[PDB]
Amino acid sequence: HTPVTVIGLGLMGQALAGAFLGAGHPTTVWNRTAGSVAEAVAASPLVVVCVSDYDAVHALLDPLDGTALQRTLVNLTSGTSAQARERAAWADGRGADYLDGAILAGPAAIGTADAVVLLSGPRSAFDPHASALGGLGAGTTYLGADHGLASLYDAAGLVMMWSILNGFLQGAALLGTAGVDATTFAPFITQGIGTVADWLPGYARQIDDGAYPADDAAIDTHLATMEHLIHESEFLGVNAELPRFIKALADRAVADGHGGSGYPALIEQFRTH
Amino acid sequence: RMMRNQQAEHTPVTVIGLGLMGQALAGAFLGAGHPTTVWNRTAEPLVARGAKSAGSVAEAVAASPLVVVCVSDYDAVHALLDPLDGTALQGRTLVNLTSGTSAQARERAAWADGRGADYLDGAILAGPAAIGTADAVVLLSGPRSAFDPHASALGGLGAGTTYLGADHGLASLYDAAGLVMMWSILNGFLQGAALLGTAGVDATTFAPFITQGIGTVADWLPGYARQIDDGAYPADDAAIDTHLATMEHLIHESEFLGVNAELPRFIKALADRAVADGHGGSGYPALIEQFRTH
Repeated sequence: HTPVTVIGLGLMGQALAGAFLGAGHPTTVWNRTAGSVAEAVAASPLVVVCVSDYDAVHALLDPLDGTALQRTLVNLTSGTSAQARERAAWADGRGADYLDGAILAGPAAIGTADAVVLLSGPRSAFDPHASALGGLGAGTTYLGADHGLASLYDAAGLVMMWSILNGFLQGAALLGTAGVDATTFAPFITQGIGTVADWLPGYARQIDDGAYPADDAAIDTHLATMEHLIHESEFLGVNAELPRFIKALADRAVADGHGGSGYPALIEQFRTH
Repeated sequence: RMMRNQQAEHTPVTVIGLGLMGQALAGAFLGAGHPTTVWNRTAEPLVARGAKSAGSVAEAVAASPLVVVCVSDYDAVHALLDPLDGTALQGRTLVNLTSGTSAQARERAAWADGRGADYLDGAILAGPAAIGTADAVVLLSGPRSAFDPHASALGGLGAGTTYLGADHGLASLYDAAGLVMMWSILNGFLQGAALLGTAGVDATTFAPFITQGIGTVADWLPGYARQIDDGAYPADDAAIDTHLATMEHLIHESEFLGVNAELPRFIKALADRAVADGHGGSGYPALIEQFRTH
């Protein structure tokens, strides 16, 4: 329906440009290895940027004439909320609408229901291009006004991801000591993940009030079991840092008199240092 | 059909220890038709439902060919069972669903054998409420000779009742894997809630997003398991090096917003070690080498 530019053609850049062409957009394109970045920007009212990091964004966009963006810039590069909030300020000083986003999917998933693409920024920047941007997948989702949100969501997703992979590896190492294969273990552990996931909405309700009922599973009672996990790990000669970390956090909660509360009282530990 | 020797009405079972979980276990055995004897430190609801209550631990043990123990820890197991006559357990099968380490399980297996008993060591991965339902998960490990003759009786605890294999240590190890994954997920959730909290997004807004993501990551595990089982860690476009920059961001983000950054640092620490052993080019599962070393 409308012209769009794509800047940066890593795997993901290509995929993004692919989806825009495949949805019938007159699509202009530019890469490191259109004549120039300025030519690419001048081509379309909607400009999408996907490059390795915000330093590259800085390097490609800062040198532009002050008039060049006076346009909606959508920055799907991964970075911190502070980086996103800076670019928002910069873009506003250059007279552009700015959305900051993050891609939580591989290039293959772009343009499909598997794609997840988070966008944050003011409705006035998003609504006019909602259709165009929906071309990247039904998982394309507008999170709200604060330009930092996509980065923060991406961070919550990443920390959870590494958390799970690390718990999986710790388990595989433990069971490995008795000769159980990782593929034998996996079906068991994926059932368990599902079960724990279903506890999260309720744990969310507890965190949103400041109320952490024990429900017969108080932090105290966790403690003995966490010690076992450590002893087990040390004794079999596998790494015990993760189980010690886990017990360290719960010790702090106990020391702040939260021993009697449910596990979600540990959110206080994750809020300080 | 099941046969008449396999009808619950005909298999007596003892339950030792009546904490929440003990009561639940006994409850299920009664509810499935088993003549159930019971014993506790502090000697009711169950005798209300038909259980026989027992004078002593020795009286309980003598009552049934299948003896189930569920108490706070292996020290209590020691305290209740060690003082028994050497004849008391001969020809009985002892199922110990107390939580403990693999070493504790393997010790009791040796002990039980010296006392002429068959021995299964298990672990319960569910709350008392789930016992006797499809939600129950009860892991058992030990020789088939000890499990098969009581498979039906034990299935009374739930369809999730599962026999893992011969080594008595397995149920403890599976329990540990499940627990470390559980704490791992909750901690990842709390870190995320703290981060998003800085911008005033509520935990309940966040949860749906994070549970979709958990599902996506879970589906990767069978493939990662195949990689670990060979010693082959292809990058598949997602090499450990690539992760690294993103892990630094997560750290900077956390420090800068003033929320705790220990977890993201821990995560980056492990990946550094892999990089330093020249695994930078491999897929994430190459980190299993880090989890294998003290």
